[PDB]
Amino acid sequence: TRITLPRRPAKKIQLGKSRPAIYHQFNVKMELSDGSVVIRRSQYPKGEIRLIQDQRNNPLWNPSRGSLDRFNKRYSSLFSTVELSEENKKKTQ
Amino acid sequence: VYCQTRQDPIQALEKSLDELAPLMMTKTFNTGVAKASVIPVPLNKRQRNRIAWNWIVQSANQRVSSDFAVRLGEELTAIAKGTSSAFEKRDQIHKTAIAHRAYIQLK
Amino acid sequence: MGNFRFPIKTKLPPGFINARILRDNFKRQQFKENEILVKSLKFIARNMNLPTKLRLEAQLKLNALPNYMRSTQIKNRCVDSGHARFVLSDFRLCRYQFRENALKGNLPGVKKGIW
Amino acid sequence: MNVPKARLLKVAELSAKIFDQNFNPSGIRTGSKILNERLKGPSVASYYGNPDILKFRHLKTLYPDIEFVDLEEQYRLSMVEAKKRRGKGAPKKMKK
Amino acid sequence: SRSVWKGPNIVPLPIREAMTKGTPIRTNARAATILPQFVGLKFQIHNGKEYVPIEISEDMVGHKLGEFAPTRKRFSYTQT
RNA sequence: AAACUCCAUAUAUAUAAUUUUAAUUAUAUAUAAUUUUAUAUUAUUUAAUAUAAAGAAAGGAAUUAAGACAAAUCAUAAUGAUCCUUAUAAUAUGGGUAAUAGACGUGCUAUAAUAAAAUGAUAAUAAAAUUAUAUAAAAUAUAUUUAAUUAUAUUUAAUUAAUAAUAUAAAACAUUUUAAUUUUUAAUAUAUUUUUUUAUUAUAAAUAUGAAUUAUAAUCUGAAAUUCGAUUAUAUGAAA
Ligand SMILES: [Mg+2]
Ligand SMILES: [Mg+2]
Ligand SMILES: [Mg+2]
Ligand SMILES: [Mg+2]
Ligand SMILES: [Mg+2]
Ligand SMILES: [Mg+2]
Ligand SMILES: [Mg+2]
Ligand SMILES: [Mg+2]
Ligand SMILES: [Mg+2]
Ligand SMILES: [Mg+2]
Ligand SMILES: [Mg+2]
Ligand SMILES: [Mg+2]
Ligand SMILES: [Mg+2]
Ligand SMILES: [Mg+2]
Ligand SMILES: [Mg+2]
Ligand SMILES: [Mg+2]
Ligand SMILES: [Mg+2]
Repeated sequence: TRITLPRRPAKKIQLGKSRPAIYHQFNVKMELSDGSVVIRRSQYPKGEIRLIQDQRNNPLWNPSRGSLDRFNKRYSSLFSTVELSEENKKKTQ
Repeated sequence: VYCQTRQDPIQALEKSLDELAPLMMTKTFNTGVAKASVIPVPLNKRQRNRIAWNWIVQSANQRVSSDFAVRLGEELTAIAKGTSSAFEKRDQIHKTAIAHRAYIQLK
Repeated sequence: MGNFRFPIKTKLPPGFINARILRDNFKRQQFKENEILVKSLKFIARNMNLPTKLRLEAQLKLNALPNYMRSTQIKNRCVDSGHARFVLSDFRLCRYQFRENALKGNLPGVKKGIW
Repeated sequence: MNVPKARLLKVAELSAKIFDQNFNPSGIRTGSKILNERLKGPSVASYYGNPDILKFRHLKTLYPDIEFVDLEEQYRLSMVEAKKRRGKGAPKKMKK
Repeated sequence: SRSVWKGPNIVPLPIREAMTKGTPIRTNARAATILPQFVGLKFQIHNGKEYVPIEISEDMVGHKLGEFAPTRKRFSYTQT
């Protein structure tokens, strides 16, 4: 019933001979939303990443400073504010 | 058929039908709620040739080609030359008719 | 209101009156009244050439038009009875009712289909 | 179609000018089919009949001399009277 | 209006007041196309019986309001 | 019951200035048959079989009695009794009638070669019926480099009709193709099977069947297509 990987005999690490797990890590450049680059060590092999949604473009982190897209595309000739004002009578609710 | 064996094809077919068509059939009956006593019954010309044709068709359907017309023609030529399981079936029918000699009513 | 079912005082049709019939008739009258206007509004709406704001306004107006302005809302009732199934247009009658009339001789010519 | 296109278009435009019919070479939705449709309203309105038809009420107006009897109405009245008599009349309507 | 030309299916609503002050819009339309002008407005769309509260995300922009208020109850069988 | 009746048939007459033409027609009025006659062969003057000569002469529809089934209908409609009368009567907005475990009828499409698909413009061959709450021709544009086909859009020519349109009927028939099928292909030669033959090499249980199911894009009707409509395209390609 319980899904498992059944253990083999464990390998005896002798006292003193235990070595620390130094994983393989690359120096990875993260360019944030704006052009601020930051180096971070990372295990996945990718020298450069550029981020779209970060703290540097989120309103919470700087208060002082594709269905919708599809809709925009195929109702473009009409150009859809003035339109809101036209189609917003607040009597019926 | 004609191309394979150069002699009137219609006549040859008619001959084949005559050969193959079993002259009588052991028709089954209920027989007043008892043993189903079979009787030899004579056949109309059409019935005789109808029996023959179905067998001919069956034997043609065992031949190779895509076109049925070709298969049919090959079968007809074979029958003209003198080789079929249809003949064997006819013989068997005749043997079965021969058993039940006096089961015929009017005699 | 109290004095009438619908907004506008329309006449009752002659002969067989029914609630459904009454409802239909009124609707038909309102359609007849406001046919040209509706057409004009539709035209204004479905126009690539005209200003978009105007077409939007026309569309809104069309949307806001009542139940009784709609052509699609009209349903051919039987006139003798008040049924709305198998209503033949050539004599505004229901199936059974038509047959009854036909056999009597009310539809002048209609007669048994003998071939 | 060996004959040129532009010439044919010009001819078509000329023909359109001659008659009243419009000339739409681009093939854009003009809205012509909305208006040009014959309006069917009066015929639709005339479905149930002529509402001004003579009734029993009028048969008193036209011929006061003849004391007519509407039979169905009289029957209905008699039924109502019978209902009243045997305690099966309509309950009095609420006003509020 | 489905066809790309002549769309979308626009209906009158109390939109601007909802935008100013968070008052949900009780729609009995169900055939009004959602627009970009109301994403993040609270709608209360009719279900036949009871009005259904929905907050319109940016994924809903193409669809009708009635598509998010499911009218029939989820079918089951009484295993007797 | 049969017969008179209608449709259809054959013939005759009438009418149609044979551009509303289809006279090879349409429609009024007749006549015509529930066919007749004779020679024979069986059974008793007749009746069935056969043969012959005379004829266009052969069908379908409507009509389904009395009684019964307390058969069906108070949801075509009406009426008796009974019940409701601020509600069981009346109007609007939305939803439902299209819900889905199993089951039951009717159909449709299928499971490929006596059977499916492409194509066929001096356009192979019909009938019946509809078009003032309309029928929509030609032609242009897009899907689509030619164009045709099919589908939409553009715009209404003609006719409210033996005159124009719906509408070049379709199977048929003919060439081509067709996996399962190394029962084929293509490289060489080969030749009096040349849209083909032979030789030697390589070509290793749902398809080039079916069209359910779904994704996206468009179009149509309508004021409105989410529940819940119809097309077209590009994919998807269950079961059988
Ligand atoms: Mg009779
Ligand atoms: Mg002629
Ligand atoms: Mg009877
Ligand atoms: Mg009963
Ligand atoms: Mg009964
Ligand atoms: Mg009653
Ligand atoms: Mg009633
Ligand atoms: Mg009520
Ligand atoms: Mg139903
Ligand atoms: Mg049935
Ligand atoms: Mg097939
Ligand atoms: Mg055309
Ligand atoms: Mg014509
Ligand atoms: Mg053709
Ligand atoms: Mg299978
Ligand atoms: Mg297929
Ligand atoms: Mg197919």
